[PDB]
This record gives sequence, structure tokens and C-alpha cells, in this order.
Amino acid sequence: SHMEELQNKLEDVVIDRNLLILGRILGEGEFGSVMEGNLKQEDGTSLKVAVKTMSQREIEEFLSEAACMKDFSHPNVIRLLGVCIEMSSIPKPMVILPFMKYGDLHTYLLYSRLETGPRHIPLQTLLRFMVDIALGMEYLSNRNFLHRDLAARNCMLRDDMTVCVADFPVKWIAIESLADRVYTSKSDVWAFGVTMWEIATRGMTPYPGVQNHEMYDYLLHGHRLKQPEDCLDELYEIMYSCWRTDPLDRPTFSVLRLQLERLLESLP
Ligand SMILES: O=C(Nc1ccc(Oc2cc(NC(=O)C3CC3)ncn2)cc1)Nc1ccc(CN2CCn3ccnc3C2)c(C(F)(F)F)c1
Repeated sequence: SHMEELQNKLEDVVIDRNLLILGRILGEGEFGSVMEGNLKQEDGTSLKVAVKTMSQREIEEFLSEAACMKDFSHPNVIRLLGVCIEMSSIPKPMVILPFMKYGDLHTYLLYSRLETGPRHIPLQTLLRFMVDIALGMEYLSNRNFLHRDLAARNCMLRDDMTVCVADFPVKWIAIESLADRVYTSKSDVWAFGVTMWEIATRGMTPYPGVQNHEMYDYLLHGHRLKQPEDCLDELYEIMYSCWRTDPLDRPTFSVLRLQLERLLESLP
């Protein structure tokens, strides 16, 4: 039953706090922090992890959402290893994920334009990053799950250079979502087209010369993100289809993933 499936997911997600050791702080914000850590596994050995730190009803919502995320199983979606709840002199929820030395995709693109960072990224690799994101989003959308914050800063790079969707912004929000609270999978499609543009420009902020407060009017007048300098005509047509006024006219993630795979195969 629906209840039975919920109680099952719930028992699996909690990690005993004594199996975790916390290290140094990697990042900080208003909502919480990211630290490096060690997780003791079933086989007696330890794994390097990333630990994200952040009333009974709010904690219950956190545990419920974490239980759903752990249930996801796809190579292009970040895997949730588990959760811990600490206590202050206010409850402190912690989320445990595998450590990815290359970090977020947005930072990686920027570093590639500098001499000491990763090397220049060729066209074929930029397209492969897009195919990877489309594969992760296709898995999530088929299971009726909404991301709501898709952007290059929320995509992570694995050690084998595979990209996976994760979640640690007016310029990424669909035209219908700015006019009303309305948010569907076709709104994640719009955010995906903007993400493809960030990858193709190697990390540029969307809509140069356009301020956040003048965004809704800009789109209402039919203007969209401009074609990047070295971007193929066929790739621009794919990203432009993500920004069609009527959400029903926009392609699904499954249709996008196939268009992107066919384009990559056609390259020499
Ligand atoms: O990804 C998540 N957390 C996360 C990710 C990376 C991280 O940090 C790191 C860092 C590093 N490495 C480094 O920093 C190296 C360079 C130094 N390695 C690994 N990890 C710390 C935390 N959580 C997450 C939360 C929500 C959702 C989707 N939804 C849930 C329910 N829900 C309900 C309404 N909206 C929603 C949203 C998703 C999903 F994947 F499914 F998209 C994921």
C-alpha cells in the first residue's frame, strides 16, 4: 500500500551519528554549510562524503523528502546515502552524499578558461554534459518529480566526468511561472534550455545587459537568450525550443535527450 511504501522508505534513510566523522568546512551560506566527512560502511571500511547541514512538522517534512530522494536510482541523479539529526542547546538536520572532488559544473566551466584549472573543454564534451543532464531529468520527469531549481551550479561532476543532477533565480524561471505560481515539468524544460546556454557560453550569467527586475517584460515582448558565438545552429534550435511561449509546444525531456544524442553522434 501507499502507507507501507512510505514506512519502508522512512526506515532506510536514517544513518547512526556514530558512523560519521566531520571534517573541514568547504562552503557556507544563510541556509547552511557543506563539510567534508568520513562514513563507516557495512564492510568495515570508511568512505569520503560531503555533509550538508541546515519544529517537529518541518523535521518530519525533511525526513519524508529525504526518504523519496534515497529511493531514486539513476547514474545521472546524485545518490543520497542518508541523513542525521543533531541537537543544539534547535534540531540540526544533516544530509550525506558521496564526495565529488571536481565539484559543481558552473565552477568547473569557469576554471577551464584559466591556465591552472582543467584544460579547454571541446564541443563534444560540452554536448556530452547536456546529454547527461537530459538523462537525469528524463528519469525524474517520468516519475512525476519536479526539480524547481535546475542550473549549472546544481549539477555535479563525478570522477569519471559523468554529470549528475543535484540541489545544494529569476533568470532561470519560465515565463508562465513569473506571471502566476504555475510550475510543471515544461517549466523544468525552460530551466534546462537556460542550463544548456550556460554550458555553451562556458559559464556566462544569462541575459547580459538585462536586469532581474526587467526580466518578465523582456520575455513578454518575445525576446530570448542570444545564440552563443561557437554554438552550432542545430544546438541553438534545440535550446530555443525549450523557451516556446506555450508550455504545451515545448518538447519533453525524452524528446530533448534523443535530439541531443543524435547531434553528438553526427559530430566527427
Ligand atoms: O543534491 C542535494 N544536496 C547536496 C548536493 C551537493 C552537495 O555538496 C557536495 C560537494 C561536493 N564536493 C565539493 O564541494 C568539492 C569541490 C570541493 N561533493 C558532493 N556534494 C551538498 C548537498 N540535495 C537535493 C535536494 C533536493 C533535490 C530535489 N528535490 C527534493 C525534494 N523537493 C521538494 C521540493 N523541491 C524539492 C527538491 C535533489 C535532487 F537531486 F533530487 F534533485 C537533491
